[PDB]
Amino acid sequence: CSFESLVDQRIKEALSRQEPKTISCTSVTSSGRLASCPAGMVVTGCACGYGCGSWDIRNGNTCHCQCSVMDWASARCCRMA
Amino acid sequence: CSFESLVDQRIKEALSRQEPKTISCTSVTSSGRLASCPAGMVVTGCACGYGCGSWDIRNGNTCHCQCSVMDWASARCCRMA
Amino acid sequence: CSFESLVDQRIKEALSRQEPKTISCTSVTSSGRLASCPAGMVVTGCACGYGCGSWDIRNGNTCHCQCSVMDWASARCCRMA
Ligand SMILES: [Pt+2]
Ligand SMILES: [Pt+2]
Ligand SMILES: [Pt+2]
Repeated sequence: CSFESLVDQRIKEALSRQEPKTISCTSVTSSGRLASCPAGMVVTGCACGYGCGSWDIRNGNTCHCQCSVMDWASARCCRMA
Repeated sequence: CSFESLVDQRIKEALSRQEPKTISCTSVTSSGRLASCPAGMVVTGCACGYGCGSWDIRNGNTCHCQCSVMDWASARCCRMA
Repeated sequence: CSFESLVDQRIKEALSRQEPKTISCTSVTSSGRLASCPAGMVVTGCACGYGCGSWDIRNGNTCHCQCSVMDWASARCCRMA
């Protein structure tokens, strides 16, 4: 019983039924030193062959993987789904 | 002043009342070569003993450290909160 | 066409016009064995020199590369933008 009230509980309806956003991650492995995430995704980490924990991210999407010898690199990607 | 408008001033009032969620991360550390984020959390990266930077993710939430010898693993775990 | 609806045709259509939230990430690199994210960011992982997979995160913001000889260290940092 009130005009500006109906409008509010009306919102606490839709507001309370939009399902909320969440993180989804996936991995991309590639041969060599470079492994890139798809556009629309951030790189949160890199893994690397030869037990190589030295890596660096290039163009904000690619895992450069940086030791004497490198079979494969890998890029963890995340984003809001 | 217009039958709509007042409505938008109502949405765009107590909508600025919404408290935006933020990333919250945490680590999980286990002996051997596996470490899992509790479900509801994604895995963003892994760490391994023996300076082992070769890992891979198994079953969407599990850090698998993968060098020959291996004593602990940690998963880095993030969630919206 | 009916006057509970006139309302949500604004609600469920300023939600879509809103400001959809997004992840951003970035690396911080420092000589030594430590590296720190700025405030407002979660650490999603670390890199190390001499190829370390072994690292841990302290005080919620500091990559501690934890091998023995240690060049440099890296943190990966993320926030909602
Ligand atoms: Pt994607
Ligand atoms: Pt959790
Ligand atoms: Pt920042």
